[PDB]
Amino acid sequence: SKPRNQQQVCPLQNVPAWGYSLYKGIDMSVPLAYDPNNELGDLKDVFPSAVDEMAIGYVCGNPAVKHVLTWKTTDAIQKPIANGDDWGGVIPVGMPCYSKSIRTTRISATENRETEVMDAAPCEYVANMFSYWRATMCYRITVVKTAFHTGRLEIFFEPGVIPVKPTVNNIGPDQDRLTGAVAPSDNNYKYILDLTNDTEVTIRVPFVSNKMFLKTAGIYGANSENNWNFHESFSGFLCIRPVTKLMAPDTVSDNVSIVVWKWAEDVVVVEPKPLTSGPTQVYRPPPTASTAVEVLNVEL
Amino acid sequence: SKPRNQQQVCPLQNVPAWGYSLYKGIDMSVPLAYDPNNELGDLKDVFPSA
Amino acid sequence: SKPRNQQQVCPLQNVPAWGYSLYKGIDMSVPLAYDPNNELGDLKDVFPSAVDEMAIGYVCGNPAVKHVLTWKTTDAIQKPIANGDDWGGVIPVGMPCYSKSIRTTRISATENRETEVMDAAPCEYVANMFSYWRATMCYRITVVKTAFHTGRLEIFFEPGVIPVKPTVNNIGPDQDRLTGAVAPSDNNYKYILDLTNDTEVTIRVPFVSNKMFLKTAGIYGANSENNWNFHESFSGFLCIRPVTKLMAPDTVSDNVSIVVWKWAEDVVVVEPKPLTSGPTQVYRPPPTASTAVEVLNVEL
Amino acid sequence: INIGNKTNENVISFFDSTDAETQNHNALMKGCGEFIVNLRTLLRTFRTITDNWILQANTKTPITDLTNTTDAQGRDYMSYLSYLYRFYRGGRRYKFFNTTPLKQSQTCYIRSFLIPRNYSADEINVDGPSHITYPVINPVHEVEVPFYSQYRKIPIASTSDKGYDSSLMYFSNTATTQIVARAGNDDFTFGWMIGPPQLQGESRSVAP
Amino acid sequence: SQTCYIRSFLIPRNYSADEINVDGPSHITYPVINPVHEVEVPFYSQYRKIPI
Amino acid sequence: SENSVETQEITTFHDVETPNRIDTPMAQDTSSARNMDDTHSIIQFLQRPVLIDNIEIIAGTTADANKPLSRYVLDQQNSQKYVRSWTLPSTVLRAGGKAQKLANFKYLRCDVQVKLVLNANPFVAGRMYLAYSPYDDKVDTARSVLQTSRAGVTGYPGVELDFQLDNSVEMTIPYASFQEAYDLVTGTEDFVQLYLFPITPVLGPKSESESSKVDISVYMWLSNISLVIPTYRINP
Repeated sequence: SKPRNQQQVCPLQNVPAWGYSLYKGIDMSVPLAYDPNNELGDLKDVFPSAVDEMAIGYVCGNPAVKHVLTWKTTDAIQKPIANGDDWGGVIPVGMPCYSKSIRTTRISATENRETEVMDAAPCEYVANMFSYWRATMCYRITVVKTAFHTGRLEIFFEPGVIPVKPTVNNIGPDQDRLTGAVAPSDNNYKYILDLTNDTEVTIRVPFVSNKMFLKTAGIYGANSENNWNFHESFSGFLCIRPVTKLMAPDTVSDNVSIVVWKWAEDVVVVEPKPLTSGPTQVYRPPPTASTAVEVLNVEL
Repeated sequence: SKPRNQQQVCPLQNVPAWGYSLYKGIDMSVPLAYDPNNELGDLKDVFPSA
Repeated sequence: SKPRNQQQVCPLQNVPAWGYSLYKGIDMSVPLAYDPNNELGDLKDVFPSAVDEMAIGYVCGNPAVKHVLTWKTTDAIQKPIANGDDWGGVIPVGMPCYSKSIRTTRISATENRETEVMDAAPCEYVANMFSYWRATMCYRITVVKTAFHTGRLEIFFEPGVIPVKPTVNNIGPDQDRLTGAVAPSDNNYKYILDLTNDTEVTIRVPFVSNKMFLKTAGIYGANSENNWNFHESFSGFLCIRPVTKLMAPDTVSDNVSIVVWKWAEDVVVVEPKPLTSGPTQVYRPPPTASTAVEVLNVEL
Repeated sequence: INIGNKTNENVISFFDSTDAETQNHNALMKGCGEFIVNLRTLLRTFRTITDNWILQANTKTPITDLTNTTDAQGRDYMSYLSYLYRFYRGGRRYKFFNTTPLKQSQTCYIRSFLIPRNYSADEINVDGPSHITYPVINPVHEVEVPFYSQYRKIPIASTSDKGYDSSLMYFSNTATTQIVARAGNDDFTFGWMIGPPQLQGESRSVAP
Repeated sequence: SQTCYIRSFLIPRNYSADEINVDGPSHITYPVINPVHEVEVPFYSQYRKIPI
Repeated sequence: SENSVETQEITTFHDVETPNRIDTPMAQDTSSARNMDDTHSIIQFLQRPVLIDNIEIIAGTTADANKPLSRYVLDQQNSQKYVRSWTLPSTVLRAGGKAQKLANFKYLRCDVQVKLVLNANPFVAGRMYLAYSPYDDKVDTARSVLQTSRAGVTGYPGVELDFQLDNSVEMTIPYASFQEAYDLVTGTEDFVQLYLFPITPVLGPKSESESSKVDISVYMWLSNISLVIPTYRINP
């Protein structure tokens, strides 16, 4: 009635929390509850939407304004809008960030701290988490005009290397190379919108550049020194330059506005780690300009 | 998708080589080979008797 | 509702990484990924071949030139080509290496370093990994002749011990024993090719020598001292010696070329460790002859 | 008989007792048991690439500080078949065997992370998919790097591009000397065959 | 004051210490956590049987 | 009246109405240039063989063109000696006026053909080997063709190049890069890098004033091409 043991010797390895960084597999976390079958309900009557609000098809499908342009009669034709934006007329196609503003405080009489502050579209904000991306971009360019402004406006794609200006702390585009008659727009994919009665256009740009995935570095640490990752992150740029000059009477104003929206469809990503040389630090606005921000460091 | 653990606590005794002096039972000796299914042939054509 | 434990006491042995040197069995390596079911695709559209490029039936089925012979009118008949090759006319049948070149540098005024450098056919290069071999060899002997060179050329097998010359650092074959009228070719398996219009021949030599597997030592450490492993590694030699002398007019040149190709079909091997007294060190060519090569040693 | 040349290819054979493929099964069934066919199967066995790797205490060390050295030698099966091929795809499983004279006045532990290839120490972050072991209770670090690449395949020792697939970062706390062994993962395979380079023999170094 | 460990390898029969390499099918145990070294040598021979 | 969106090759417009377009009364056919040749597409145009190189060998030989393949390569100074080096596809694209016909494109997916027309007298023998090695001047030093032994050189893919048996070879060098679809603007392509090695030295009568020539020529053209993205640049 008490026989001997017939089972073999079960081999062993002592690994507490084996593979904890995976979203699948039964985990040994002890619930501090009354019931082991602790089951919360479904998503009914809790969040007042019925849309599944966390899929990347919906999070990155959220439109955000990137640029607000001022297109003048002073500005020439066949040349993008150079406004001190500084990107403005040259919008880089691609999901991660491309712009930055620099906050300069003081520490001592001869030392300062230059903290890079980036804007974040919701397509951009997801891509900072992941390392390599692949996404079909979208842009909805809208002219804010009166009933009387007319003209013809051209938006053309260009694949590959974006013309730049490396500076000590930022990268600006180079409108010396996109003018003329030195860079024609006769072979690129283009769209010629009409300001007579047409207003909006959505320009879907699918993903084509010689690699399976680009990088999500973008503008982080992009300067005169380290600017390889900025080139290998976009597959080129849209460019908004006017074919025909703005025709406006003296009654209406000579300035119109071009609002560039942005999102990304069909988004797929690769690794759940940031490719940047720093953790995902969310910028908290200081109360007074004399105060600085705590910096996350890389020791363990 | 990552539920909690439902299995009981498996009891334990640390006995390396439990019952090694028996001709039956699966033994934990590691083969120093390429294949875990290391199978020599039968006794055909090796020893010149049958 | 909370009953007592009914399972027996599971026995235990603490062996981390039990049997790691086996290509089968589930291994406990933690993936550093997002998904436990991390599945790469199949081999479609990645490598631009459709041939399975790693099977030993294909890796060792890759033809390589071993010898380039110069057969002259000066050279006699019924005697192999002794050219300072030094093997040349006596090609040992067998999969591992048989030749070596010695690199002599300087260390001090009276000490040198003699590093053995071997050539590597792809049939030879696989066999250095494994210890014991068994393979059906192949050889494709091609005469590089003009339209006017004729003659009769004999290739005959011989099973067993190859005649040798042990030296201080290398083993050369012995053409004093393969000449005559002291070593006939009337009972061996042979082929008598004709240089009139026939050019090529492929001479498949299956595996026959009194053992289930030979050794893959070959020429490593083969000298006056340690030359047992060289004898127990080949099952003999082919021998290319001419029946009838080369007949060439004064217009065409008196030198023809005999190119000996080599591969091995139906290859089977035994152990995944090198039988040699050293690790598998791949020879890296130094930039300048005064520089030496780092040597792998045997401590742990 | 005329002045000219032909090709007339002849596969003529020597000894023809039995079919070759039949005797090879009978020869391995009495001498081996194991029947080695495909070299893809030898990229699954962990051969030890080093015997000693004295890592300085508290330093996030990339394995490329050892991989650039140990892909030259071809001691294992990954770097010995790095010469018969040109491209590769698939992740590299790593195992780390502790060989340290441990000290009781510390709590020794081991981390691991990801970097893309050929980056240096400080130019990468640390929050990523991790793994942790404690060498007092578990001397083996059982880690597999996946295949997270921009390109479908990778050539060996590429150009000035960098950070195009992922590899390992190895962080400890104490000066742990170890053994490192490796092989490719379940879907690691080479391709695009070329011919093989040379080999190196014995270096006894006689005086004259 | 030491970390004791045990290796194991293969040699063919009756060779001496230094005349063989070390990269082969291995096994490793740690006698602080596992006093038993559980090793099986296979039968990798040239001949079908061996006399004593 | 509202919907005027027309489509050219790669170009779209956006007007208020269809701008009252007039055209030909009847499109009658005219002069017969269509009846003299069919139109050659741009994928048809990058399949024309070009005369690249014209290699002459005399045996001889004082020069490097008949140094035979070394049995061993012991050091990088005494590297493997060859005839010519074609660094594909940067040779085949520049020659034959092809690069001035694939301007204003971006990405290319080609397969380079290589043919050797050969024409030598019957009184001369010898044999060569036409090996290609991808990334041959990008990989580490020991892995190139120029550093391995004679058995390692010949083990690379290629074809025999005997005189009296082969007056023409057909080798298909595949699309052998890791990058999808070769870049053209700011191009540093040089993926597969071809070679030509003599195995045996070229043999002829040792008395001179006889002129034992060889006279190899090389033809290359692309195949299975796909040329996709339009741009405004190009490298000169």
